[PDB]
Amino acid sequence: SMTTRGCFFTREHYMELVYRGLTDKVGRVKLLSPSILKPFPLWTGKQVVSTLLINIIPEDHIPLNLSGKAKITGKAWVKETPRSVPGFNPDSMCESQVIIREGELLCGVLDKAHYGSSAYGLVHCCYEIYGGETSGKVLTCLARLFTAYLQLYRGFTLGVEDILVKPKADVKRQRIIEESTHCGPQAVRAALNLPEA
Amino acid sequence: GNPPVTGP
Amino acid sequence: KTALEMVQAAGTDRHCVTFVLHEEDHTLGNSLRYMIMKNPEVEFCGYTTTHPSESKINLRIQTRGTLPAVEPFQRGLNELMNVCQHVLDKFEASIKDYKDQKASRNE
Amino acid sequence: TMGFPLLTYQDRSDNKLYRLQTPQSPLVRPSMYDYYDMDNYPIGTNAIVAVISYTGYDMEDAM
Amino acid sequence: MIIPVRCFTCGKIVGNKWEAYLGLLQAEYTEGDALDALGLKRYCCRRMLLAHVDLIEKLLNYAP
Amino acid sequence: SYEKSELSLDRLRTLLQLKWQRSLCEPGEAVGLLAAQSIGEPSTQMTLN
Amino acid sequence: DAWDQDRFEKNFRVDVVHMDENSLEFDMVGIDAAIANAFRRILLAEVPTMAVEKVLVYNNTSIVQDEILAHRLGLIPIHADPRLFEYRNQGDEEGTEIDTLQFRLQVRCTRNPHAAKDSSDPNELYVNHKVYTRHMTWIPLGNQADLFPEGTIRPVHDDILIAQLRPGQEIDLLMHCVKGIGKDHAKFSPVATASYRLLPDITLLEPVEGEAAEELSRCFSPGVIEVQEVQGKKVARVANPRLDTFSREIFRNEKLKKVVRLARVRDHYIFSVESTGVLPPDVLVSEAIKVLMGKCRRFLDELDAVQMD
Amino acid sequence: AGILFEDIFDVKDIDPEGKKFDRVSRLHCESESFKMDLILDVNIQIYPVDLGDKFRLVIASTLYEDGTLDDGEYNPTDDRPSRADQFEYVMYGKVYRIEGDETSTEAATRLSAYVSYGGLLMRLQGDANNLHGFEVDSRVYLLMKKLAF
Amino acid sequence: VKNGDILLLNRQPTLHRPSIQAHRARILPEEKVLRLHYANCKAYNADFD
Amino acid sequence: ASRHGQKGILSRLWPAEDMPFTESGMVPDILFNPHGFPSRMTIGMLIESMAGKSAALHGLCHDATPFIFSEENSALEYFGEMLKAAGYNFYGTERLYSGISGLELEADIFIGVVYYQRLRHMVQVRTTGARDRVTNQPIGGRNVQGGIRFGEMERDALLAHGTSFLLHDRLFNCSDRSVAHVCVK
Amino acid sequence: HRQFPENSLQMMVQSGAKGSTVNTMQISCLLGQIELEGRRPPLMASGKSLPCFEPYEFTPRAGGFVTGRFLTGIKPPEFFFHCMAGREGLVDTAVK
Ligand SMILES: [Zn+2]
Repeated sequence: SMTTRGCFFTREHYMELVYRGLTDKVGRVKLLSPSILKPFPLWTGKQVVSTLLINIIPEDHIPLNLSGKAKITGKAWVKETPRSVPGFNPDSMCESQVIIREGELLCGVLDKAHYGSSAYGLVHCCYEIYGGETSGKVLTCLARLFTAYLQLYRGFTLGVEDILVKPKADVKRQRIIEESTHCGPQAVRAALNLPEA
Repeated sequence: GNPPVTGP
Repeated sequence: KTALEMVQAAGTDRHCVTFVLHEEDHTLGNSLRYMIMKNPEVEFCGYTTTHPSESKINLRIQTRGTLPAVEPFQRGLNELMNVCQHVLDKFEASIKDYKDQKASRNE
Repeated sequence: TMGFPLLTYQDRSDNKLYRLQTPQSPLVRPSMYDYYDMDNYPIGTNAIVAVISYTGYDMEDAM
Repeated sequence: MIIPVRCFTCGKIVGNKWEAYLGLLQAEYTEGDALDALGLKRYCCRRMLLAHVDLIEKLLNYAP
Repeated sequence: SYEKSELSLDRLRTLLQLKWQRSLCEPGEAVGLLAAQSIGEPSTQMTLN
Repeated sequence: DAWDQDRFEKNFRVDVVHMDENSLEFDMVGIDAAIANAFRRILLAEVPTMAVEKVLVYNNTSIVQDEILAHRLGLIPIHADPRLFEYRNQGDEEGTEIDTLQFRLQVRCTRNPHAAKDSSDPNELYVNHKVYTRHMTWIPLGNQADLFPEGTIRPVHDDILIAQLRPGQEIDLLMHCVKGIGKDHAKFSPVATASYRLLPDITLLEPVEGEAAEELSRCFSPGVIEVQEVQGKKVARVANPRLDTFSREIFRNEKLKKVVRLARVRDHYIFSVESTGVLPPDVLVSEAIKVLMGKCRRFLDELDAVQMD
Repeated sequence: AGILFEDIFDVKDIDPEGKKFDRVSRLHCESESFKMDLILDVNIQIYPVDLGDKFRLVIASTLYEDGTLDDGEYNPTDDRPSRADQFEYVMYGKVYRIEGDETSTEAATRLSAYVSYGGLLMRLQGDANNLHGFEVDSRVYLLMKKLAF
Repeated sequence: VKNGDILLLNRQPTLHRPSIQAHRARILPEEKVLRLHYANCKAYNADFD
Repeated sequence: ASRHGQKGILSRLWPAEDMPFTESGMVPDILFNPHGFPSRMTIGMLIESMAGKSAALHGLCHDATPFIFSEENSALEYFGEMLKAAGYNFYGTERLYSGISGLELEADIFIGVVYYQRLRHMVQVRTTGARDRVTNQPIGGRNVQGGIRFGEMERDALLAHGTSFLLHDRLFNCSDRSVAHVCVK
Repeated sequence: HRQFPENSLQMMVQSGAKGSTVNTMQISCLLGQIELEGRRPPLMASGKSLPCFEPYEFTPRAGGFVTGRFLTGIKPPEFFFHCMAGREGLVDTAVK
């Protein structure tokens, strides 16, 4: 939800979330610039994770690059029917690819594929580059960030509005259940090799 | 959601 | 018996200091975080509770342009006294306008 | 379920009798809960449950 | 057993609303108006009095 | 490729050969139990159905 | 921009809506959530009151248990002014005149001798069979009879059913009211619930007439949207959008979800403080504003103690 | 001047790939003076753009048109005459990918530079004669203003 | 024990090498239960029940 | 537990001012996770939530007998209208605010009245304890003042770590270490 | 009704939190065929697969094809079939 493209934080929300992700960081918190500078200083959900990474990677060590692929595909963000523009591969600009550059997220959504138990992700690359304690701090700080985004700004729930079926596609279901009562004899004659007579 | 008696 | 610990960052760096306020929660820690962030001399001000089993908060204040970070924190507190005092003075003098309209309406 | 077992605690001498102070009858119940009149011995309390992932301690079969 | 003094969710004193609740129900009010006309507005308080089985009249039968 | 390319083929090979050498199992590893648990902890997970 | 104190003292205003006894509703234009939430969370947990802490029983012969009776007496609001009394320094079992209050719930149940023919009604058979809180006798100690008149120190509601008795059964205990804040235990809170809500706005982006205005008239709460006749047609206009429950019902109808812009008005909170009766509600909001100032003054005293300079 | 790009575009299509994010919209633009093209993600909640509209577009590497030092730090307490005050919509993001249509030929006819403004992506493909300033990991600004005639 | 000391943690049955790890202590007031993070109870094969 | 077979251990008693109060002034009473639902598929808990809310708002008592609602008259479209008449939302959601910050949560939370139950399942520190007279290591033995067994598989796993001295500690230095006298001849 | 990402259940499914696209297809579409020990649920000794049904009835509902979701409930034949399939896995876990 946070590292999706649509999030936009103002300055005080960003500086609360970054310090919720941290706790007794010994040094100055090395903040970022706004992603949108005018009309309003709007940060992004990706820059909060990026600020957190640049602050938890140690002081002398330069941040890491990464690329790859996430768990949500490209067929999951589609809502309309896609039109094929002539000279554009949609995976060039897609949210499938987590394209962290210099420790900063520049594309992609973080999933189980990058900070879960799933291999070859962000917290595994931070294990096979920086070591153990930094890769423990990445899990700890990304836990504290991702909870204190749900306490404070956007709480997460499970209604009944999110399991329902639209009434136009619910008629297209009661007409296939009605066809499914006539499936009987035609599957037995093909099971016993009997003719139609 | 009664209206206020001390008006603006 | 103490109630406030100042923890310097690197000993010499008095621009970043994490005020550890004892016997607190998000009541004063979030009202102060609103007031210190209303200072243009503050680059970053965030707080966190330590653990809910404890009752103290951290409060990072870090400044730009070479101010020690207790001066946005004294201004952080006095400019909340001056806000609660004004809320109190406009509340106690708006209750009285309500009581003296309940009295002199049909009585 | 720790519920309200019985009415006569003074002349029954079991080893353990788990009693719940102030149980409540359920608001949403089937007709068999009243065909047998289970309100003589109710087992739980109603609760205003909100389904939210608000705290951080609220995960993997905890509340 | 006996009506709780305070409502569980938000602590409105609801312990003084039980005998006057039975009195409204014997006077042919409905339970949607015997919880309205006692001043119970939020459904966390109306939960506390509607769903309450007063289990101490049955329990006092076993009296010395 | 219009990126940096700060390293050449020889430094790339030296990086990979160094990480092959540094990923040798260090002496004292007790690999016998690690081979006796790798075929013993999913021995509990082999459900018959 | 920064904190212009004269932008605050120009745009802030409190508008009291209703205040009878044990209730209050007021607005607050121009305060932000980090101060209004501090007021709300100081009402619920910081404004101190008085409540029962120790219970010294002799002969609880009743059906209500010895533990459950003490817990049930703890939740009874005492009508003592909290500001008169002090905290108990830890470890004193018998507090002084200033620390503690006392009571005594001494009820014995007996059968009714006369007018007990062919009846099974409990009011006609038994005397003292429902132990109410009007059976509590205030027992002043030291010189507390002089500080408070006859009838000030008292339980608030005097109808709360404590126990229920049958003949032969007795309750002879003795209480000790103490002082505490509403977060040490919930029995010390002064408020039923204290909350707020932003004032909603509803903006008809399209003029709706006819039966679509009646279809709009029933999606919101009763009293928000009014349907008026203007020369044969029935056009809808909003009227007091404070009444709205903000239930998002208009975003279920399809043709009419794109004509109103149901949102909230920023920094226009509508409080409501309902006291339990220990203090009047406009004195509880005053002594909740005055606690946040004390929390500021204690840390300013600590900063004066750290740096002498 | 620190200008790396300047052209006046024209929106011709909005969200053809179907991925409709909330508060972010794709803008398949084309140039008019040149023959370049553009994919842009703007914030609709803050600065709305509909199709058919025409807008000025400037991609700088610094806001300080005099005394070019591009320090790369935001201070809201600094009021200095900069380049942002002329335009309405100002972003700030890295260039992360430069991949053209080359066939063993350096700086071919088509060159595509990919900018990622903290998550909001941007393709700027055209003649490689214009895109000389863009290198990988180059903190560029996006400056934009809509003009109606 | 203080807020930096090591306790060695053990949930039986232990079938593999990360089933006994050494966690740094932290002293939390007025509790009864041990408390773990969520990353570790995939190693210990715990269920918080 | 509720009545739909979804146990939850009590993890943390969260103070009331921190609870997300609703738009009606109510704090919740028990916070339940959305992450017990997609693997366990208790739709009956959601309909019980909507139905307990719509019954406490009306004084009614609602029939939840199995097989009384068909697909043409749904269980979510019945109590949905019962909540639509009561003023609240047709899908059981109410606009919770926050209590740790002060402002409104952006996704409206499913809240309702669910009948919880309390199970009978109720809820060991050793130093210089009493040893037994044979094999003087700490006693154990299904009672009080008993030590904690290390174990065969812990021997196994801790040799697999490579830490020979923590095994030396927990297996020789902390239980029955003795001095013995031998003639070297 | 409400789709990914605005759908919460699709966000727990597709971002790998819990569940899968089989549990949500059982919630909002059919339960599908009941496979009991690899096959359809057993006929009786009289050819009635369950006492609601005619002996050797051709309809797919007679042999366990549930075609009713959990969002709108399952009729008592399909509830019995689904409890057979539940007790199968529970017994096979409890024994082995
Ligand atoms: Zn209540």
